[PDB]
Amino acid sequence: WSVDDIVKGINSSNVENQLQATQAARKLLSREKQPPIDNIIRAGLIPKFVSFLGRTDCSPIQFESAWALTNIASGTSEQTKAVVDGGAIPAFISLLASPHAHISEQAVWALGNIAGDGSVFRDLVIKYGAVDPLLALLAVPDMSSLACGYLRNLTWTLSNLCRNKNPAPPIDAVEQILPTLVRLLHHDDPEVLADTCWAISYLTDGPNERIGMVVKTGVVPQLVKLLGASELPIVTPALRAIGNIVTGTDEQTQVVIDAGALAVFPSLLTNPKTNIQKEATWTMSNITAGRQDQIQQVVNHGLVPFLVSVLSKADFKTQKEAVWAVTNYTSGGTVEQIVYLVHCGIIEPLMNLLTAKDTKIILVILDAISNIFQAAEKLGETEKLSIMIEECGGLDKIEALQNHENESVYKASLSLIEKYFS
Amino acid sequence: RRRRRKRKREWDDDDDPPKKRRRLD
Repeated sequence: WSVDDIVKGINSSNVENQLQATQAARKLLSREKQPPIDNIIRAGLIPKFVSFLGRTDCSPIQFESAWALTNIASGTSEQTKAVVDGGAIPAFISLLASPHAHISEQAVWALGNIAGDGSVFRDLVIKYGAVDPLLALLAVPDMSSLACGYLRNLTWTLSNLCRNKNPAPPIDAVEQILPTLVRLLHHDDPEVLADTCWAISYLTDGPNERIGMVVKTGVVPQLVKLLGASELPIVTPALRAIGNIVTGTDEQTQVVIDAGALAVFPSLLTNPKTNIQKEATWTMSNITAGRQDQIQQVVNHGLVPFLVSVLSKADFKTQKEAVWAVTNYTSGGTVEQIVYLVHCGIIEPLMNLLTAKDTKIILVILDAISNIFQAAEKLGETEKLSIMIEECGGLDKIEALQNHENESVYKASLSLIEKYFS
Repeated sequence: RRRRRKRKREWDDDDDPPKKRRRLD
């Protein structure tokens, strides 16, 4: 078929010719080669597809037009906008209640593609009342009766409904969707668990009120369980949601610490995947930025040596998160805890990073060493620390920063040299 | 010494799910 032929057929009076033309359009759109979505949009065929979506009499045309509109909305934002402007969102929401599962799930697919474009189309889909039907589909007493493919499609559409920011997902949709996500987190299918963890991650990435909403449901233990799964597609979003949660209040970080999350961090910090390592080190950093008892929990789990090792022998992107962990640890820790950090061998690997080209990280490192010097002052072992720093090559590297890398670093490095090394 | 603030994340897209999907055959 050609675009002109399908245009003539879709506008024909025969319902059979209309169905044939819609089939040809769907086949052009589902043909793996670069679809001609732009041409089909310029043909004025989207309104005809939207009208077909309402033909309860003809299930084939409903399915074919929904498929074609799904494939059209899977492209650029302009094409998704063409679908949305054609009034496709209400039509798909109406189809959600279709007696045919294939059309209902094709509508779920299309609504997912639309809500994935951005936050505006997501808020529109929520505005036209798609949340409750979509969630009704999953509510079936036995979620196993709902085929794993259909359940995955529904979970993915819901994840897109919890995705994106500015504006953040509306409260009316989140208060509806969270319990279903709690239910789905207890399924045995990996592809559903990954999407559910990703949705929770989206929801926990923002104000502490949303983190508190997610926490008050009691799912943090199940997220910690998934944290130690063998499947990296599931571990990535779970580690990520936990890292987001630990960016909130001390009660929330204590919810995470109580769920036994720290027990998994020896494996995450020693993980081959560099992104897992970096995100776990960032989580450790935000945990060492908490109460003294939380830092003591980090120490009790024996994670300080692991941090020393990621600071000493890792990539720079993870070494920076290790530096942040060290700085927060020294900023909020007891004198005993800082003595422990030093006795674990943090001085040399921390100062061996002053040779980098990041003014920010250099200033943070210098703040850390200043905190350690303050602890020494409280202990009466300032000169011992000066000697140790000098012998580890520390004084040399702090002096090298007097080359006005930045006036900030110059004055910071000058302050230390005069206070303790002059 | 005073406790430091918690650093909110920086979003990454290393293995994010697909924002849009296409049905094919």
